Amino acid sequence: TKDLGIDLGTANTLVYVKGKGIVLREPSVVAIQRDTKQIVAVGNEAKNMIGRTPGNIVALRPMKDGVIADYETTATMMKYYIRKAIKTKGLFAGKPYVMVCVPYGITAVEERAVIDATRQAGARDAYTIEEPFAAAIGANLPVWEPTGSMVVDIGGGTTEVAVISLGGIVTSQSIRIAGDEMDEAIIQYIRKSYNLMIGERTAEAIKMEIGSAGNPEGIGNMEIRGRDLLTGLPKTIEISAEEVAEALRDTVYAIVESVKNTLEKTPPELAADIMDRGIVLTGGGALLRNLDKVISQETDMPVIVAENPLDCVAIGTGKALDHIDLFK
Ligand SMILES: Nc1ncnc2c1ncn2[C@@H]1O[C@H](COP(=O)(O)OP(=O)(O)OP(=O)(O)O)[C@@H](O)[C@H]1O
Repeated sequence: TKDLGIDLGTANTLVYVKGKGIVLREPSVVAIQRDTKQIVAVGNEAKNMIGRTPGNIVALRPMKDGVIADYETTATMMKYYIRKAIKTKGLFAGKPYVMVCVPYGITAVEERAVIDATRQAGARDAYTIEEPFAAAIGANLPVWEPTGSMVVDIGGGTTEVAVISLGGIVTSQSIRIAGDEMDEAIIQYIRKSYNLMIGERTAEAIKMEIGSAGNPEGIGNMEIRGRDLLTGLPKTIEISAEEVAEALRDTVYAIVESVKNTLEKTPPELAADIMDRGIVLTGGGALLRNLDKVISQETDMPVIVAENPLDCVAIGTGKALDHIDLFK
């Protein structure tokens, strides 16, 4: 019987097996029959279904923009990801134990729902770890010592800020402001400034290539193709990093404010530890050009992007399987 940690992200799902490490990296996507709502495929299998299936099948991210997925969706996705990860040719394989990463502050009712869905999906039993703690373990922070640590996980739908000390979360804030809203800010900006409509792929490409959080000087320029909203015809334009930084500015400073505010609620001595140690960013949204510089300047604090920021949460969920009792 294997032991799994699962990060069912708003954009990316990762499964970690004790002993092996991360074995699965697939988008958090479902293929749904538009009229019956039936989920017909998950993950990569959902991707393999679209364009190849007669019915009105649609690929959707159930947690886009940090929306909480309902019970049935959660249990259907979990069942796919659990089955795919423990796929070994053999016998005498018991139902796995599963650590599920969850948001900070989940109500006891919601937590029971996650556990129930995860057992329903095939787990012998399921446990939870709060995401900022998973993230801090995966970023090699000293979560068990008395010193203050700070982590900021920016994903697709959610940013989570947490000061950690002595094996617990001391102060924490979660906002639905992250990679999806950054993409939407770019789409809206081009829509108002150029009466042009671009899709999510293009907004993502724009954000990765010339997106930036602070001074955009020297980042350059991009040619992008979209649809003219007056004529309906494809149309190509030129956008500057200055424009993109301007489009992102309010999203960035919502994130910066969450960091500042959390620090301002934290016990002063844990803050001074953080000032010495530094803030660690995790999640794919931490890769936004110069976000680490901006947060450092607005807090007068060191800021480091953790190595492999897209895996920290999943690694931390995996290492929690070494001391399961501490999460029961
Ligand atoms: N180079 C980059 N610059 C900016 N954003 C990036 C970059 N690479 C990836 N991202 C963003 O990171 C996000 C995905 O990160 P991640 O997988 O950590 O999110 P998530 O699935 O919501 O995670 P979780 O729910 O576990 O916190 C996407 O919004 C993506 O656009």
